[PDB]
Parts: sequence; structure tokens; C-alpha cells
Amino acid sequence: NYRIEHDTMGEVRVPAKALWRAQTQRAVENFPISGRGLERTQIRALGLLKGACAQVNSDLGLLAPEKADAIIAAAAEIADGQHDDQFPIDVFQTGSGTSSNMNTNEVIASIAAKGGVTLHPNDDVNMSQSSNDTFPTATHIAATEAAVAHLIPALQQLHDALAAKALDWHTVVKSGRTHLMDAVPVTLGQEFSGYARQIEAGIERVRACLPRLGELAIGGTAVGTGLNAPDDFGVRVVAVLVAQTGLSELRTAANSFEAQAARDGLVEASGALRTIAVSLTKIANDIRWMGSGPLTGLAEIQLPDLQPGCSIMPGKVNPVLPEAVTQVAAQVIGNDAAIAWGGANGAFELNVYIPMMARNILESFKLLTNVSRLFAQRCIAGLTANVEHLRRLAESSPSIVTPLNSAIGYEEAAAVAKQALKERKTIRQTVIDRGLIGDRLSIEDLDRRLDVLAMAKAEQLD
Amino acid sequence: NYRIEHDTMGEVRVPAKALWRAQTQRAVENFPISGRGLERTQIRALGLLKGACAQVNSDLGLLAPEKADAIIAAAAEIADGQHDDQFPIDVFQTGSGTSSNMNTNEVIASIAAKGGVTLHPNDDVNMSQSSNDTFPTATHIAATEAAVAHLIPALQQLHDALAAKALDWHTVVKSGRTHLMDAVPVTLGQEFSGYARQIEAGIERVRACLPRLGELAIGGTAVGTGLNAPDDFGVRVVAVLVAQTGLSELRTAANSFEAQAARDGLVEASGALRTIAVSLTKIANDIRWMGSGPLTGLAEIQLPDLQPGCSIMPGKVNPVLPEAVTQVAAQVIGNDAAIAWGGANGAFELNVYIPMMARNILESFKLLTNVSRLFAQRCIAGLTANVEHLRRLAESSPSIVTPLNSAIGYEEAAAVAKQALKERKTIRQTVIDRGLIGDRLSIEDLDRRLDVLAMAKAEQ
Amino acid sequence: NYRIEHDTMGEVRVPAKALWRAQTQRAVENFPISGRGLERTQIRALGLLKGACAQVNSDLGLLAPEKADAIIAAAAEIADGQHDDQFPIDVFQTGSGTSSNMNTNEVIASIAAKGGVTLHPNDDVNMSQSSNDTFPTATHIAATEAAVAHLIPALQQLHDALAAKALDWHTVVKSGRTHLMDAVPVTLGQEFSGYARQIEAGIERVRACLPRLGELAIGGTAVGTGLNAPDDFGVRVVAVLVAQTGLSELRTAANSFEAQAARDGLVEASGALRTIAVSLTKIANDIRWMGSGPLTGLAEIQLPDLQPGCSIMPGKVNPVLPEAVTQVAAQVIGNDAAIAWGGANGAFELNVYIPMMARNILESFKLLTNVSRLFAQRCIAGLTANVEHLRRLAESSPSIVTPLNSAIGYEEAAAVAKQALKERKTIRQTVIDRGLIGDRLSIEDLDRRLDVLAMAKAEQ
Amino acid sequence: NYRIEHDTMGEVRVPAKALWRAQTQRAVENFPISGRGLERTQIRALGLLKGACAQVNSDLGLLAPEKADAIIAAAAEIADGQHDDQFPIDVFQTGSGTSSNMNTNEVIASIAAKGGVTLHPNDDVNMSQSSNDTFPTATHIAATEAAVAHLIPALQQLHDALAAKALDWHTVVKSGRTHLMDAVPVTLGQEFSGYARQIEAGIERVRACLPRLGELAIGGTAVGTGLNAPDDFGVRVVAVLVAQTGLSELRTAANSFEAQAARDGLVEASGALRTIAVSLTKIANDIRWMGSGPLTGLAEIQLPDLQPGCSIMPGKVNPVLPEAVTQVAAQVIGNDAAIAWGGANGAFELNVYIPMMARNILESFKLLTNVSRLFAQRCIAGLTANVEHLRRLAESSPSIVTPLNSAIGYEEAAAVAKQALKERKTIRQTVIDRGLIGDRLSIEDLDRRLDVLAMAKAEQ
Ligand SMILES: O=C(O)/C=C/C(=O)O
Ligand SMILES: O=C(O)/C=C/C(=O)O
Ligand SMILES: O=C(O)/C=C/C(=O)O
Ligand SMILES: O=C(O)/C=C/C(=O)O
Ligand SMILES: [Ca+2]
Ligand SMILES: [Ca+2]
Ligand SMILES: [Ca+2]
Repeated sequence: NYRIEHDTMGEVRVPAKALWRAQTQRAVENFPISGRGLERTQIRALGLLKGACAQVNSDLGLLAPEKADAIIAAAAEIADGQHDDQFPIDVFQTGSGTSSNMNTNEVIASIAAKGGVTLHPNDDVNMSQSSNDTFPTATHIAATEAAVAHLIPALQQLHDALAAKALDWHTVVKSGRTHLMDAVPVTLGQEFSGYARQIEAGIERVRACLPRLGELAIGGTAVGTGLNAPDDFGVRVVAVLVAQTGLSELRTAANSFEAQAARDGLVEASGALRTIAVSLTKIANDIRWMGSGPLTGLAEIQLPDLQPGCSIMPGKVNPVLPEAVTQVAAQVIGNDAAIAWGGANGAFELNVYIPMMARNILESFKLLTNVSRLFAQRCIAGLTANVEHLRRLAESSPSIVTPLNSAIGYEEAAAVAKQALKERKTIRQTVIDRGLIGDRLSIEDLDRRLDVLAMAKAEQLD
Repeated sequence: NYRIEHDTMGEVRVPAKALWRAQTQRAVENFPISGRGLERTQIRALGLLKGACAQVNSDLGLLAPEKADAIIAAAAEIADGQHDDQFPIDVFQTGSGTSSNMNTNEVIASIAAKGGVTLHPNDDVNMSQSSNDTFPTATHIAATEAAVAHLIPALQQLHDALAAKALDWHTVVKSGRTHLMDAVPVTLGQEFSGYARQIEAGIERVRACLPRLGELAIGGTAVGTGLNAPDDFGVRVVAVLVAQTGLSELRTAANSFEAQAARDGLVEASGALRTIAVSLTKIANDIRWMGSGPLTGLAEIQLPDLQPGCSIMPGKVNPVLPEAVTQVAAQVIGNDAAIAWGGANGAFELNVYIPMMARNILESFKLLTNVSRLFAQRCIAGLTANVEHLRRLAESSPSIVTPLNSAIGYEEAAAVAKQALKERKTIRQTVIDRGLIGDRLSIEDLDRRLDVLAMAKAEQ
Repeated sequence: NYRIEHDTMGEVRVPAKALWRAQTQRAVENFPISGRGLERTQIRALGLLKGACAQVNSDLGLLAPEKADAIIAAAAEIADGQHDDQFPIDVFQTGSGTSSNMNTNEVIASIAAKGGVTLHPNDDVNMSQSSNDTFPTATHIAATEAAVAHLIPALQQLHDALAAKALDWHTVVKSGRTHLMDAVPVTLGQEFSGYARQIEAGIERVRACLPRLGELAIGGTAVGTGLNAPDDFGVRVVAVLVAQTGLSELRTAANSFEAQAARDGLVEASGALRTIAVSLTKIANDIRWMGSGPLTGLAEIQLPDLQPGCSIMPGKVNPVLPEAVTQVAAQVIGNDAAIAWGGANGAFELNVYIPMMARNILESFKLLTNVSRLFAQRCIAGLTANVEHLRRLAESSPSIVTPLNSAIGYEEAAAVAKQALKERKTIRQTVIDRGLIGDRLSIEDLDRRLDVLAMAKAEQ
Repeated sequence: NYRIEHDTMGEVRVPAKALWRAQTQRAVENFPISGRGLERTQIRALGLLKGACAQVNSDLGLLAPEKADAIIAAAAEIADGQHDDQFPIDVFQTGSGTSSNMNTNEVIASIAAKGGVTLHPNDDVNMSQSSNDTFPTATHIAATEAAVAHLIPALQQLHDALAAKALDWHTVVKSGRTHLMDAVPVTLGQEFSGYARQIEAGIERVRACLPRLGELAIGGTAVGTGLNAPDDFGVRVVAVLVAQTGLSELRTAANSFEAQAARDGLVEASGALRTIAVSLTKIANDIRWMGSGPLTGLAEIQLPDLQPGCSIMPGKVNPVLPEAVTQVAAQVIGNDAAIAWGGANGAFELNVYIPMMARNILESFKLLTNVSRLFAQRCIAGLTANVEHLRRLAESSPSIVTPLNSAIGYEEAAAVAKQALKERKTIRQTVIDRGLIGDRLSIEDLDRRLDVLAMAKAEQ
């Protein structure tokens, strides 16, 4: 069963029970590309914004209070998620998001009609607005909320898990590795202090993008001039959004033309997510290499077992959380390339890559948030160190000859490391055998300099 | 509400009506990352492959016919999308696809149990297999099927629509543009013949990757050695798959270690899709620039109206199909970067980025297929040329002085073009008014050489 | 002619006159890959750092004043560029930059020898150091200097040129374009204020990355533990670098392990350069589209003529500066992908992609700096507006019906716009012809609403 | 000292001794961006093409033999490398390469003038040509030559070195690793057979792009219509280029508009180079991990020592060739992103990103060629295997319980692997201790199944 709806292009047959109308139905037929529509977070931001716009139009005496109350009530239902099934339009729609904007207007008009209030989707629900300021506004609201309320707390949780290991393993000595080769001693805690700093720097990177990510185009309307909107429409709508979201990062854009002709704030934010993906790849790769083997690998640490590793090789348990992290990082890198591509190709008064840029940035925020919490809770928290094996590794490195450089010189330390590795003998034995004990180096000096934990120079903790 | 299942790690509470068992349930709790599981096409390939493996194990007398028949029947139901709700594992799972492989084994065991047959998910359903050869095999089957049966016909449809316009507009003269500036004449048909060749070359690029995209790891098992499988398991399974799908491009990998340690065939195929995204961006951008305005743009052609353009500016109609094409192309570029990143980071006997690489390559195939057909049907087929305006544009270009180079020289031809633009005069009148008619250039020569359609040199 | 030099691996034949020694010569034979060595800016940072390290070793009484004075004098010669021909090692060397570190140590030892001072390249010139902290320190010094002293002033110059045009063309009305289609009026000044803000935001993005770009690994030595260096070596060297360069952004890293195991500050900085490339592409594309034609394009503005446009089409002048800008932006995007790839692939205590990451980030800084100044001086400064053509474009847009929405409604405004375009009539006459003048709209109100400059709502 | 030269824009002061003239000098002032001009290979292809064009113009009686002979002689000097110092224009010039085309025309006219032959750079040296067909033609000649004559032989050399190790180490048993964890046995030779296949597939990928990489735009002139050129100019010039280079891969483009409006063949070729970078990353990473330690790593193989590893840690030797390979791969990925970005942004009759695309594709060919030969000669050829350590690693893997699956079942095999790892006992003794010897498994069958070399199933 179908019903007739109309727009300025003509009559359109719409499924009888759908709350959307003519323009949403045309967009359903024009863009069957990915088979996926807007996400819960996107629909929420659109509903929140539509309600705020109706409230301001009402306050300024431009829209009758009964009509504004119907929009506010319908928009609140949309924001809470009661009508996500009424947003069937593909992500790969017209680049301004006109179709999803009209989707919100039409669904509100249908909800209001069930309450006995007649609203025109353009004249009433879209009063003082354009898709060109509302769709990037709803995108930037969703991106700002994803950064502040979800990603930053998830990264803080991962940072705290890494920092707790850095403290726990502060004096657990092991051999450092540079170029994958035997280096001088480090502690496991020192390496984890490095990982924790990468995540802390990741939080700093997200926070540094917020002054421009939180800029909203609302009030600029069609081309940024604010035509058909009151001069204070933008600041009044943002006032409501800040009060209702608690997001102090939300503000009217510094320049109304830049805020619509470009989506540079999304490209900037993706760069921060991409740097986090780069940091997470290093952390996850080191952790699975430390857990490698056990018998054929490094066997430095034990990762918590999360599931049987293999359908054919029995007993084997795999580093599945570092694998999910490195695959998420690859996705964030890909999404980042798509966002920049869209960002660069605006023309004149409008960048028409917004639905695609919105899909990718919001997905990158989601993946990084979810995988960071799982990595912290299901992997980092439960790691255990193989203390004895790590100590043996530290002591086996021929590079432990290095602190003798000031006493015997680099060339003689290299002759010591050579005469030892070839004869499968210790650095200590070789130093004595080459008659190096004397004025330049006593026996007490040698054993003090060769102590692997002292060689790691771990900071003294109170 | 829940039932107990177990694996070698212990007991797991599973939803009472779920057809999956212990290992799928662990994966549900370990990877809640994207909130999306395998696509219909991926589940089909896994079901298809599981059935083919049971058939070969049965043919070789390794699996009792009653057990093999139960796997074949259950796997066919999975392949035919009767149990997609029984595959809840995230894309961002363990990099070998072990979890989705065990998901298929467990769901087949549960289906077989309803038919009165007891199957062990490892010993029976996974006999002669590993996730390490089965999951990349199912990925390469799905990718090969997407290329041959869906993308190539969609690109052929777009090519034919572009070639139809090249023929219809063969003598529709217009001004060429280089660097966005006034150039010599072209026909609108010649431009469309360029677009048609880009799509034809795109088909050639997809076809050229098929010998390596169609390579399957099946038979290599855990590390590529084929341990716990018959020596001819791979060749026998590939023969069953080819007959069951009609997909002749499927083949056993040339090297069983390369086929599991790497996913280079996916990286190669993504490069072809990325080149198609690059070609489509040029075609879609030119088409929306040709349709620009009408009054403030180039207004060369009219795109079919597909929907009201704007919620605030009434009457305005936008080039929505070229916008869908250029956004899809951006996504394919991004997906391509993710595929290469995963492809480079294999280690020793296994590349563990397969679920992520599979997601991206299959999505790129889907988006390009669907948008190419929509672009051909809802945009290219219905384009109309503004023949009058195009003619005025061709004749207005000062670069139409170019065929006079052999008669008056480049330097004098430049002086003519500058003066004609400055005095808002024709090239013809500027040539005469500069006193250039004489022994080197007769008036008949001038009139002959300035004909814009003849200047486009359209093939007879 | 050659001479014999030695290292712990053995004898090496070195060109007789070369100031480098055995380890540089081995690196010349091991890495003939790109055929390009370190840039002037990289050799300066290495020379500056080596001198600062010798000064601190001297201040702490670890190095004899005669030896320290010889290193300081030789390092100052390297810093000034007298010896760039003594750095022949390829960019694509060992990933820590060990070879270029030993190149600096060996060349300083050879220069000091000419002055009668014997220095061991390891024991003296490299005292308290590693390549693992010095090579990323010299990279981060060069990158910080490129950002603060060169790119930010170049972007400020471009911003000021764009802002000057935004002011000069504040009331130069034209038609806005959305989706490349006829939109409501804007001023050329308003568009240029948008471009100005993109560059201003670009400066903010570079400034926001400086707290982490300026972090130096110096003092961490081999693995970040500071082994074989005094405990205050890093803080003393940084203070000397700050006093000598005036770059207050140079600071000791917050974590000595993160500062060597990763190059995340370079990845972060590249992201800011990549965003600037994205902004510059939009600005340059709009400018060449505004200058397009003239007769077959938009012909909105005139770009200064910089060179003859075409070897075959006489008279034609091309937008060469916007083309230089968009090609630089493409390079910065590519360099950005190479930097991130290297950045992700560190292992344990060291990221061994530093020479490649250094090449790409420093090149992106250089290209953006040089093309931004050329774009501001040779293109933006000299632009002229075609004021009458721009006014006719604003008045011709059917979307000028938009401010009537509140009086006649969106649906009627769409019927007005469509009828106006069909009958090739003005919006004003179509409103009167449809009998819309009455209680909801007076002729006085209509004429006020249709004024294109008033419609652009330019700020007072 | 300077001299005056002129073009259609006016008079230009040119350095007295420079062989270039007015347009090259304007380009020197307009584009000081990267500070690097065209490469030796690019200037060679431009010289070769200019000579071939003069020969064809002479053959068709369009150019006086004295003038054609002077161009052919001068173009041969340019192609030979005698005048690379006469090409000062930056890579980041006008996107068509107009400046470098005029650079070639002007330098040829100056060389010819020394023998008393007057040639007009446009009317004579550029007869029947445009920069729009010659600059992409010279780019595609250089790219085709780099692929056929340099990269493919370098990859063949690497393939042969990898295949030689696959043969030598055919029965050198080791433990396989999947997910970096203990897997079933493989041989070192089997892994090298996987590496050899990745390079062999890389050669196949380069060969598959040659039908489109070798397509030349020559003859299409300004916009692809062939205006001001003979109808067979393209086919005649290509015939000369094939005879002089011996490159049968050089062909006239299938469509003259596609060949100039787009550079899709460069994007396609870069995708093959990018796949090779992906393959090389896996191979180089496995090799440095196998050579890791020795005492704190895997210590599976020994890489040849090429230089002292470290300025601070004495004795240490690093895997510098795998590091140069992985950094080259990162650069090829970055260059690939820049090529695709330029490729997608053509407009109408011309893609104006050619100098940037040319720089990146030719650099990717060069880096891959040079690093592949160095990797084969200085690393792969000299590798040695630690045979006894490798066999002990194979025997130590608990996953050697895997071939018992058919006898005791997966669940019981897991119980064996658990007990053995927990009690530090062998798989063999755990099987006996669990009382599994009986009807399903004899002691003789157990010992045959646990033989690690037999478990690797190396081909006879
Ligand atoms: O949908 C709108 O509000 C705007 C559309 C346009 O600029 O075309
Ligand atoms: O699930 C499998 O078949 C393989 C797993 C592994 O290699 O760990
Ligand atoms: O330099 C040429 O041959 C062409 C130039 C143009 O198309 O502008
Ligand atoms: O050259 C150095 O100082 C360090 C080298 C290494 O870690 O191998
Ligand atoms: Ca707050
Ligand atoms: Ca039964
Ligand atoms: Ca041949």
C-alpha cells in the first residue's frame, strides 16, 4: 500500500506507513549505493538542531507557538531514536545533505500531523534554515560530542591502564632493542611509560582541534550571508545547543563563508585521529611481539587469553586485541584519506562532500573509542611479565659493553664485544682477559657498570 | 534465556536460541567495535566453501556420507542467506578470520543437530581446513564474483551510455578548454569518446587483475604446507566451486605460502578500483561543470532532474548523481589506503588483516558497481546538449586563430588573438583589419581555416 | 686518488680529498638509491647540534677545552654550508640516521685535524650522544625552524593578501554558486574573507602542533635511558639551542622513550600541512575558475599574466600560479601518506624511518612556504574584478526569488523561478505577471527584497 | 651579463651564456618552489621526442631539410645529456609542462644558431606539436623505459636471488609462525618461495599495465583533435620512437582525448609499484625479524654485515638494507597518493598535473629499481641460515600436536598441548602419559606424525 505526497517536482508514491514524504522517497530511488543511512548519532544531532531552530523561530515571533511546540515535540522524538527507521536515505546522497535535511523536515511534518498540527516541511520546519548550514552544523555537533564525551574518556582509560603497568614494571629489567637488534637495558615500565605518553599526546591532539571542530555554520543559510534568517539566529540556536548538550566547544563559526565553503575542521580532526592510529599501531605491534611465541618468539609477556586461537592448531592462543587495534588503525588511515579528498574539493560557496566526510570522521571516532576501551580492559590490564626471562635477555645482550666506552674507548669496547660473541663468553670475562683492569677500570667499577638494572637508569621513586 | 556451550578454553553462556556456540559468543564479547558483521556476499562465500570442502572430504572417503550430506545441506542454507542473523561477529575480529570460520562451523553443527546428525565443529565441519586458507579463499571468491558478475557489467553499461552520447553528439561543435581557458574547437561527442575510453580502460584494468584476484589459498591449511589435508584438496575444492558458481576465474594459488602470508591480490585489485575512482571523478566533474548554472555557469548540457535541489532556494536543481559518484570515488580512495596498509603488514606465514581488507575491497566493488549503473541510467542516458550555446562558445574562442599559424606565424597569430579580445572583435575581422590578407593568406583560405566544426576534425 | 680509512669493520678506500671517512664511504656504497643526500637545512641543524653538544661536554668538564673548541669551530663551518659537498649519503640510509650522524662526526674530525687537533669521531665528537637522539633532534630542530621562521610568515603574507582583497571587494556583488548552480548573491569580498580565514586557521593549526613538534630527544642516547650521558645533558644542550636559535619552541621531550620509539610529532605536524594543502586547493581552484575563459568560462576576475600560455594556441594566458599551488598540495598529500606510514612502523626503543620522514616533512614545509609567497605576490595581489559582468551574473540568478519565501511561500517561489527561466523573463516581472502583488507583497517591498547587493547582506 | 630575448608577452632579460630564452626565463622567476628541475631521464625523452618530430616533419616535406637536420642534431645533444644545465625550470611549473616544452624549443634554437641555422622555437622546433601531447608523451616514454629496461630486470634479479635461497634451503626445517605465535613446521626454503612468488607477481603486475602505460598522446596536439598536425603524425613519430628506443611497448593512444584529458595510465602504473612496495615491506620485515637479535631476537639467519651499526653501542650490526627497502616502500606509497590526487583532477581537454605526476611516478620507478638490486646483491645473496637453531625452533613448537587431530580429535590434541606446555614435557611423552597409545594411535604412527621435517611436507 502507498500514498501520494508532492514536492515542487511533482507527485510521488510513498509507502503508506512511512513518516517521510516526497523528497525522501525520491532520494531512496536516486541513491541505492551503500545500502546504509545516517547513524544514530547523526539523526540525534539533526533532531536536536531542528528543535532548537523551531524554539528560536518561536522566540523571535516568526513561527506560531503551536507550530513550534509541534516541531520541538517531534524533533525530541527523532533525537531520542524513536524514528531512525524513518531515515532510509543513503550516505552517498547529494553532497550538501539536502536529502537528509528534507528527510528530517518531512518526518517532523508527519509526526506533527498525528498531533493535529499542519506543518509545511519547507515554510515551517525549515524556516530560517538551509541544508548548507544545518547539515554541516549537525555533523560538527556529532563530531564534537564523539570527541569530548566518548573518545577522550576512552583514551584516558587506555592511558591510565598503560601508566599503571609503567609503574608496576618500573624496575623489571629487560634488553632494549633498536633496529630489532640487541641494545642496552631498559625496563618494561619505561617502554610502557612511552606508550602512555603516546596516548596522552593523542588526547592533547584531539583537544587542540576542538576550537575549530566545535565551530558551527548555523545561521549562514544558503551561501553564508544569513539570507532569510534573523541576524542573531545563529547565536540564539547555539545558545540552546550549548545549554542542552553541555558542550562548551560549540560556537558560531569565526567566518560564515569558510564554515560552508569548506569542512577543514573535519580534515583537521581526522589528522588527530590518524596520529592516534599511528601511535596505537606502534603500541599494539610491540605488545604482540612481546607476547610472541611463546617457544618460537620473544615470550617477554603474557597477554590474557580471550578465545581459542586456531581451528586446526590446538592449544595456540593469539593476540586478538592487538590485531583488532592494528586493523582499526588501518581503517582510520583509510577514512582519513577519504575525508581529506572530500575536504579539498569544495567549489565556491559550498563543499558538497559532507555526507561522505561525516560518515568517515564519525566512524573513525567510534572505532577508536570502542577499540581503546577493549584494548585497555581485555588486554593491557591483565598483562603479566615473564620477569626471569626478561632479566636473562637483559644480561645476554653484548651491547651491555656500552657503559665501558668512557673507560676503554669505543674501539676497544668493540674489540671486547667481538672476542666475547665469537667465543660465546661474557663481556666481564673478556674485559679481564684483555688486561683492561687497572688505572682506567677497577673490578668494582666493572661490576657496577655492567649491572643491567643500574644500566637502565630507572628514575628513583619515593 | 541462555544455554551452556564449551570450547578448549572453558564454558560459555550462549543465547538459548542462537545457532552459534562457544567461540562465536567469545568473539561477540571480544570485538564490539564497529557494530557490523560480515556482509551477505561474505556469508554466501563461506557457506559455499564449507559445502565444497565437505563434498571433497566425502569424495576422498575421509568423511562419512551421512556427515558430509548434513554439512552440504546446512552450508547451502547459510550460503542462501537463511542464517545471516547467526553471524554476529564484528568485522574487526582476529585478523585471520578464525572467529568467522568457527562461526560457520558452529552454526553448521547446530543446523545438522536439528536434522539428527551430530557433527564436531572442528573434527567434522573443519576437516582438512584452517581459517588461514578458508577465510582468504572466501574473501577472494567474494571479490572475484563482485568483479566478474557485478562491476564489469555495470562498467560496460556506463561505457555503452557514454559511447551512445559520443555517437549522438559526434558533430556537436563546442569550444575546447585547457587550463580552464579558451581553446580550439572539439565536439561534445569527442569528449564523451574520451570518457567512454576511460571506462573501457577501467574494464581492462579489472580484467588484468583477475589472474591473481581469482587465486585461492584453499588446501594450504595452517601455514601453506597443506598439513592435515589431502595433497589434491585445493584443486578438488576449486573444481567444485567453479562448477557451483560458474565463476571460471577461480583457481588454486601459484604459491601456497604467498597465498596466505600475503593478500597482495587484494591490494592489486584495489589499485584497479582506485584508477576507476580517478576516471569517474574526471567524468563526473566535467559533467556537473558542463551542466553548471544555467545562467551563472557554462550551461553546455542539461542533466535530467532527479529531485528538488534546495530546501531554501526554490526551483534550483542540483547535479546529485555526479555528487554521488565523486563521493563514492573519495570512499574508494580511502578504502584503497586501508587495504594497502593491511596488505603490507603480514608477518611470516600469515597476513592477519584479512577481515578489514575484505570489508574495504568488497565495499569498493559494491559502491562502484551501484553508482556506475545509477550514473549511466539516471544521468548519462538523459543528458541533452544546448547545441546553440555550444556553437556560440566554439566561435567565440580567440584560440580559433590557431590554424593560421602556418600562414602568418605564431607571433602574428598571438597579436591577432590579443587585439580581437581587446576590441571585442572576431578573429576574421582582426586578420583583415591588421592587413594580413595577401600572398600568404587569401580570404578563401581564412574563411576555410576558421570553420569551427572543420577545426574539430571529427572522424568521418 | 684514494686514501685508507678504518672503522671497527675494517679498511675502506675513501677519495683522497673527501673530509668524510670509513663509515660515510660504506654508506655511499650501501645506499645509492635516490641519488639525493641531506638538505641544507638538515646539515645546518646537525652542525648546530654537534657544536651545542661539544659546548655542554666542555661546560661539564668532560671534554678538554682545546678539543671542544675544535668541534665548535668545525660544526659552525658545517652549519654555515661550507661543507655540504662532504655529506654524500643518500636519504634512504639506515633508518636511525646512524650514517649521517657518523658523516658529521667524521667530517668534524677531518676539519679539526687540519687545525692540528686530533679528535676521535666516536669518543670525542660523539661524546654523550647517539644517532638515536641526535638525528631525530636535528630533524625536529629543522622542522620547528621551518614552521616558525618560514612557513608561518609565508602563510601570514598570503592571509594578508587575501584579507586586502576581501576589504577592496567588500561590496563587489556577484552570484553565489552551490553545487555549481545559480545561488543567491555574495560579494567577491565575502568569498575572499572565507579564503583568508582558511589560511588564518592554517596558521592556528601549525601553532597548535608546535608544543610537540619542538620536543627534542637529545640526552636520551641509545634507547631513551640517557646511558653514557650526564643526567642534565639534554636540558643543557636544549638551553644552548634556545639561546643560539631564538626558538623558544625547542624543549626536552616530556617522555624520553616516546621521543625515540616514535616520531608522532612529525605525523601530527604533517596533518597540519595536509589541512593547509586541502585549504589551498579550494582557494586556488576557485581562483582559476573565477579567471576561466574569458569568453568560454566564468570571466569573473583577471589574474596577472605571468608567461605566454601555450606553444600552439597563440594569445592564450593560463592560471599558472593556481596550477603550481594545486600541484604542491598534491605533493604535500603524498608526502603526508609517506610520513604516517613511517611513523606507525617503529619497533621497541626506536622508530627507524627517520631519514625518509625527515625528507617528506621538510619538503612539505619548503613547498608550502615558497608557493604561498608566490601565490600571494604573483597572483592574489594583482587580481582585478570584472565588476559589471559580476553584477549581471548576480541579477541573472533565478535563485534571487529566495527572499520572497516569507511573503509567497517556497512552492510559489519555485513556480516563479521556473516560469522566469522558461519565458526568459526577470524574477520581478514574473512575480507581477503571476498577480502576486497585493496584501502579502507590495511593489516597494519586492524591489527592496530583489536588490542583489542588499541580498548579499555585506557587514557594515 | 644579460641579453634580451622576447616572446609574445614582451622582452625578457636572460643570462648572457644561457641557451634558454624568454619563456624559460619567465618560468625560472614564476616557479622557484622545490629548487629541482626535470631529471636526466625526462630531459632525454624530451630530446628524443623533439628529434623524432623534426624527422617526421622533414619526411612529410613540412620542414626544410637544413632546419630539420639542425633540430635532429641539437635534440640528440639534449637527449645525450650535454645540456641538462640548460633546463632550470622547477617541477612545480604550469601543469601542462608548457614551460619545459618551450625550454626544449628555445635551447634547440640556441644550439642551431651556433651553426648559423635560424629556427623559430614555435614555428620550426614546435611544428605539428603542442606541450599537451608532447609533455605527457615524453613522460610516458620515460615511464615505459623505466618499467621495461630498468625495473623489470631489477625485480627479476631479486626474484632469482630469493628463488636461489628457496632451492638452497628447501629442506631447512623451522617453526612456522601465524599471528606471531608457535605454529606447525615450514622450511626456510618454502618461505623464500613465497617471497620469490611476490616478486614474480610484481613483474606480472608491471607487465599487465604496459598496454596503457606505453600509450602516447603524440599527434593529438592542443586538445586531442590533431589540429595543425598531419593526420598520421602520431603513428609516424611512434614508429621512429620504437626504432630508436627498441621499446615495442610504445603505441599511439587508443583515444586521443582520453590520452590528454587524463593521465590514468600513470595512476594505473603507480598502483603496480605500490603493490610491489607492499610485497617488499613484507619480505624486508620478515628478513630483519629472522636476523633479529642475535641473543634477544629470533636469530634464524645471518644478514651480511654492510657497515658498523651504532655510534654508541659497539659491535652491534643493523639490518640496513631491509631498512632502506621499507623506507623506499613508504616513499612509493606517498608518491602513489600524490599521483592519484593529480590524476583525478583533470578538467575538460587537459589534465594539468603532469609535471607533479611525472616527478612522483619516475621517482617510484627509480627507488624500486635501485633498492631491489641492492637488496638482492648486498642482502639476499649473502644470507646464511642458523640450521640447528631453526630445527630446535621447529621441534619446540607445541603446535606440532596438530597432525594427531585425525587420530585423537582436536579437543584431546588441545589437552595434550596444554599438559605439555604446563609440565614443560614433550608432545610425545604427554601423548603416552595420557594413555592415548592404542587402536587409534600406535607408537610408530605417533613418531612418524611428529617428525618436523616430514610435517613441513616439502615437495620431492
Ligand atoms: O538544500 C538546501 O538548503 C540548499 C541547497 C543548495 O544550495 O542547492
Ligand atoms: O584458525 C585457524 O585455522 C588458524 C589459526 C592460527 O594460525 O592461529
Ligand atoms: O603549451 C601548449 O602547447 C598548450 C597550452 C594550453 O593548452 O594552454
Ligand atoms: O648509531 C647509533 O647511535 C645507534 C644505533 C643503534 O641503535 O643501532
Ligand atoms: Ca566544557
Ligand atoms: Ca540421528
Ligand atoms: Ca619488445
